[PDB]
Amino acid sequence: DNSILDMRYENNKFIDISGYGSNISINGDVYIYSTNRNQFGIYSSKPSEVNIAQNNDIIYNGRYQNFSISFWVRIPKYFNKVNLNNEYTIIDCIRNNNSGWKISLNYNKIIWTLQDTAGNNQKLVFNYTQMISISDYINKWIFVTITNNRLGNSRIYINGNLIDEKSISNLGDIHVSDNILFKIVGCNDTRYVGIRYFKVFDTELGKTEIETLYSDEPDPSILKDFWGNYLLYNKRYYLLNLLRTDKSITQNSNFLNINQQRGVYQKPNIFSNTRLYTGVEVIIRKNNTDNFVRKNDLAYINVVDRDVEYRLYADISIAKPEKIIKLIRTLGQIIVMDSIGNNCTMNFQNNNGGNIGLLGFHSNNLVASSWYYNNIRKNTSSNGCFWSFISKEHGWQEN
Repeated sequence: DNSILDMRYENNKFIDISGYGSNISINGDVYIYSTNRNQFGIYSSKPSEVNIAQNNDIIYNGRYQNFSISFWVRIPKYFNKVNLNNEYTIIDCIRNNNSGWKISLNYNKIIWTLQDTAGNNQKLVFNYTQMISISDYINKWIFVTITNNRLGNSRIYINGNLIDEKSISNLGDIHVSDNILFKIVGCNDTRYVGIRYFKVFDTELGKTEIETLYSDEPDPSILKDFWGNYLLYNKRYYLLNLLRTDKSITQNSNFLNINQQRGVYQKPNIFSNTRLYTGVEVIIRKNNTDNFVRKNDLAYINVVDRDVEYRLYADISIAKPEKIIKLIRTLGQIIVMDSIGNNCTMNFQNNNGGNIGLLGFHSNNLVASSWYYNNIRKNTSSNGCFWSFISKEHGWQEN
């Protein structure tokens, strides 16, 4: 749009597509996601780094240049005592170990540091926890945005929302580094972090600008899985209902219940969360060039039980607004895929396109209900028809 630095990974290499003129290099082993090449990972125990040699024109020095930075970061769940009080840098733009800025992490924190040549500094911190039933942050892509008004405050936004701000009137000459180094430094454990869509702007981004970056960067037409990655067809997932997050989805007779508790998994003083990997496993099948599930796609949802797939079927014989879901071994119906932010919805329709109802639950059983069409709570994920697909991954391990 108008950033002075915009890093993307294209054609097997990082590049500043802003056309402003910064050069980027890689060193050691840098992980590149196959589903989204713009997502890369860096490690703490072996040579691994990405370095942007900034165009001389963006190597700010004075005391009046406003600037902002934005990027998404994914941090695996911490599970070792060594992680508890160990702050490590991930993005470094500090000059001679003094002036500039850097983004660093620590157990339960994302830290921004801005410092001038005289040593005066200001820090902004985002706090999150590992003692929580369901986390919107642990091992999920988190959108960060720091904005700096030299005549005002520095501000930190998380997923488009202002978390904290402080005056930087105590800051004089800020001289950033010639380089922006993406590398884990100071971490005492074997760890990695994921990052994507890093950018730098030569103005103080406003709330509106940031919301756009938040909803527009990852392809908005593609549904997301529980972690924030692209939702995929032909891939096994566990199910999570956003209204009943402490409940597991289990196979009864040919029905699916949602009254059983998802256990809790914890490790004293490190974490305590509701268990994610539990309940039935589901797979999404297409009704052409990739396996990304897009808004309005027509698909089938099957429960995979002992390698045998069973189609979720909305029993339309009932005649109530709630059509109880039943399992029929693999028809007559189709599901329209869609999303509300990171929330996924599945709309059952008959072969004629007539609406049956959004997948949700009534009492202790899953159902397709037309009640949802006119009863969706606007700005919350707390809707019985809102779902999340959880894929078992290395970044989040359980008992």
